[PDB]
Amino acid sequence: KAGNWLPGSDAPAWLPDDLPGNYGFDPLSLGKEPASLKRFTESEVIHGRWAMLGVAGSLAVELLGYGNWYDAPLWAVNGGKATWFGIEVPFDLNALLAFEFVAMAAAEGQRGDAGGVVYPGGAFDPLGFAKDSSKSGELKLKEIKNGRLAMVAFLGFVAQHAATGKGPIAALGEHLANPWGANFATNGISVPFF
Amino acid sequence: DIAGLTPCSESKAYAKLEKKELKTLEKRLKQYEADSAPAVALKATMERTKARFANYAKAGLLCGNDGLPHLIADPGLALKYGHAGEVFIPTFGFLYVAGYIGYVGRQYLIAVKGEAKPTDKEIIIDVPLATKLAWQGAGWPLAAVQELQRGTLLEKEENITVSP
Amino acid sequence: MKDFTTYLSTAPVIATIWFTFTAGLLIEINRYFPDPLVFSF
Amino acid sequence: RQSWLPGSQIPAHLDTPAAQALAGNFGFDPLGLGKDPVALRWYQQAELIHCRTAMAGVAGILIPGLLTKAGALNVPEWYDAGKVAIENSFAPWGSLLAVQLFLCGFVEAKRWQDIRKPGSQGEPGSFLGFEASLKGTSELGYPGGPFDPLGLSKEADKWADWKLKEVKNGRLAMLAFLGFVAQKYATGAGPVDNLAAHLKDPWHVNYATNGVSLP
Amino acid sequence: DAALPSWMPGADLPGYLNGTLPGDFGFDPLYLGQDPVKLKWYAQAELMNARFAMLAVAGILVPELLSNIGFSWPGAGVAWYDAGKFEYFAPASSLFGVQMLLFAWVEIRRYQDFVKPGSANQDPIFTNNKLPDGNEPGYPGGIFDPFGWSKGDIKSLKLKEIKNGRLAMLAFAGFIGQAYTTGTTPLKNLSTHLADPWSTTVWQNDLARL
Ligand code: CLA
Ligand SMILES: CC(/C=C/C=C(C)/C=C/[C@@]12O[C@]1(C)C[C@@H](O)CC2(C)C)=C\C=C\C=C(C)\C=C\C=C(C)\C=C\[C@@]12O[C@]1(C)C[C@@H](O)CC2(C)C
Ligand SMILES: CC(/C=C/C=C(C)/C=C/[C@@]12O[C@]1(C)C[C@@H](O)CC2(C)C)=C\C=C\C=C(C)\C=C\C=C(C)\C=C\[C@@]12O[C@]1(C)C[C@@H](O)CC2(C)C
Repeated sequence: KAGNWLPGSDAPAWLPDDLPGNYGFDPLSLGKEPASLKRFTESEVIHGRWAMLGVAGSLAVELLGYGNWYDAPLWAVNGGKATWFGIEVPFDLNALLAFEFVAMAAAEGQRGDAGGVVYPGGAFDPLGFAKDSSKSGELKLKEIKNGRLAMVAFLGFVAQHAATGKGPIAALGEHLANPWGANFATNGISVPFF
Repeated sequence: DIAGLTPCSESKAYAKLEKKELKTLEKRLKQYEADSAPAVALKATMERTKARFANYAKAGLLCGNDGLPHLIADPGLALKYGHAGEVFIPTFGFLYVAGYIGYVGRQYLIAVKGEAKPTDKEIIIDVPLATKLAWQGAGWPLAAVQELQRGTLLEKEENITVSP
Repeated sequence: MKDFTTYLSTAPVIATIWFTFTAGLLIEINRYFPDPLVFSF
Repeated sequence: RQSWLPGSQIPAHLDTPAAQALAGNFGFDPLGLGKDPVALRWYQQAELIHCRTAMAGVAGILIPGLLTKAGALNVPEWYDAGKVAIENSFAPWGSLLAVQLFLCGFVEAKRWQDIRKPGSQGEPGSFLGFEASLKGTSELGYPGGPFDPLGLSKEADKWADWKLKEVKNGRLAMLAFLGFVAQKYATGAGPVDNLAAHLKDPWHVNYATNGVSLP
Repeated sequence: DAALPSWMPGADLPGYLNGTLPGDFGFDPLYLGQDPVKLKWYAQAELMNARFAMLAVAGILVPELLSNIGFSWPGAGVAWYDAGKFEYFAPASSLFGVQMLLFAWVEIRRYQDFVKPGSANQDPIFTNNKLPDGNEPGYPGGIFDPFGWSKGDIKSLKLKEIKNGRLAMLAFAGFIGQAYTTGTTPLKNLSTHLADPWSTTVWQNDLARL
């Protein structure tokens, strides 16, 4: 358990307290069947892990000054000569798209339709932290919590770019340059009236 | 201009025949005083006539070699070229009323067989019953297709035969 | 006069009342709508 | 109980316990269209969805219409708002309606099969884990689950209220749209414009002063 | 339906307005609150519309009372309908964004108290601070009562709160129409009704405008 997400609320009986990242947050009763919940615990982590990799790649471009996350696929249209760390890579769009279709489905088919496991014991733990003895559910909780923050923050990137058209650090510097005039209400999009 | 035709607002034998009819009415009108009701009637005939030609050209009716309004009874050539009011609108304006009379007459016969002697109530129409089925049959396609789904519309092979 | 209303509810009398209804309805419509060859608006 | 005409005999196919257990049952069926029970059950599903689309529709007509006559919007009249917002757009209307009927048709054909057999889409393996929440409730037309984010369904009392409040705001909105079409043909102005015209002169500006209540 | 005080003395009663609710006199001629699931909602709905009105009428009159006396404010003498266009350190959109998040805390904190009383009195981060148990929705107490009131004679204080509240809701509904017809400050409408009380009722100002 370790949390209630709305204090005073009852907990849903179909969410076991053993599970990492549990708060009893399912107001839709969206995981009442156990097979649906078992698929969802697989899919929350993988959405969480890819977003933690996604939100880090969106920040470290602006932390290193390579435009932003929205403009990194602006070489396939309106030019070419894609960069990475400043280094050129001489691939057009239609080759690497075929490379990332074969090789990624080759890693998906080893992952997805070869079981249902989401914490694989073995080669995906190089140093060795969670040996499933005692420190497993603690670090699994942190992988969820940092992961849930990342999925919010990536959704906080797309809606921020749909509204203002600026990147993460490019408008975080603006909210710090104007605390009361560079928020989600001064644009006539998120609040339509005032 | 769909099938060798022309709009009646654009053809000239149509307008020639309009001027042919109004010529015949006016040379018939000349025999009467301008106050007389045999002339009031003929000038009212003309204003029903001239509005009739105005309304046929307004709807975009198709004339041909003879200058008469030709009808196009095909959907896809009436829906495409704006002529569904010729045939394609009254082919459902009819079939509403047609199956209406069929359904009211059906429901009157179905609801008379469970009686003492139903042949008497085909002479003497039960007017409080028949008008009741007449008003409430106004959603007859909504009632028929529900009866079509059951199997209660079609009576089975209880029907009478000779030598199959 | 209940027997008289049975006579008014026979087959030819309702036929000659309803046909004066249905013709008389179409006559009044074809008076106030002169010559409907095609469905206008 | 509370009939549409207080003196009428309510027809007997609205007084059965599978019909008096229904929202908006005011004894109104002067054509007898729902005498068949599954035809009542099918027309009950037609009324819920003609009214919810109308409540969403009428709130897409007067709420951007009242908030335009009061300033702070520039949404035009609803009978001309289809003409605009296609140039502030990207597809032709043919290229937009076909994707619409794909998106709407996948929904409607799932609601079709759930009417035919309740709990159709709750069978396992339909969706990708999402098919569990699609059994509806014990009565159809009210799915709940992911269609109830705020969780108003789980009461079992105050529940017939929310039913009958939905239907009455729903039936009023269906007459509102049948209004909106008719008060656009007859006068060509806006519906709030017709409300402004009736308020500034009630006793001369109405449907008795146009050519559609003609003697 | 007893010897309770009544809005019309001698009139018949609905029967469900016995007296447990703060300041009732049986006034419900439209029979709106027969269902107790609606009456429990309407009681809390009365208190919130009342308390925000007592904030409103004291928030309109007192900045006008101490301005027609004449003090020095950055906003002084500006009308309550003319306070929206008045500028501040920020535009009013961003101000409304702060309201719709701070109240989205407090109202949902208050609504969670309404659906289960006795289950909202705990802070998130300070898990020692709490309001004392036994309270009812609409009267939280604890830090909400810092002066140490409501330790006796709570019914008359609730009756004072609903009577000083119902007068304010009439006063703010006064403020809407009486500043919409004549278009003045509703403290200065008192000036004309005290200049010549007999030559300006609501009727003569209606009839001059009509
Ligand atoms: C809260 C009580 C209250 C008070 C003290 C006033 C006072 C006033 N209003 Mg007013 N008003 C009120 C409520 C109130 N109004 C409400 C609720 C509305 C909305 C319907 C209006 C709408 C309104 C308009 C449209 C106009 C006034 C006008 C006036 C002024 C002239 C007096 C008059 O014609 O009476 C008006 C009386 C009424 C409208 C009847 C309201 C009766 C209230 C609700 C109940 C009585 C309260 C209480 C028992 C008696 C007062 C004593 C109390 C304060 C101690 C005067 C300063 C006129 C003005 O500005 O001219 C100078 C004017 O044109 N008022
Ligand atoms: C937000 C999200 C999911 C949100 C779902 C929520 C909150 C659901 C909550 C609920 O269900 C529960 C819990 C319980 C139910 O009862 C109730 C609701 C309320 C329904 C997923 C995002 C998931 C987001 C993900 C996975 C994002 C991945 C992004 C990646 C990989 C980005 C890559 C790039 O950015 C780089 C790296 C570099 C750039 O230049 C190029 C690109 C390619 C753009
Ligand atoms: C669905 C509906 C309307 C939906 C409208 C929508 C979505 C509008 C959308 C738009 O506007 C917006 C949002 C924005 C615009 O820019 C674009 C469009 C697209 C234009 C109305 C239903 C309207 C439904 C109506 C009017 C139905 C009326 C039926 C009645 C009165 C029948 C009664 C009877 O059938 C019974 C009940 C019993 C029988 O026994 C007796 C009789 C009397 C026969």
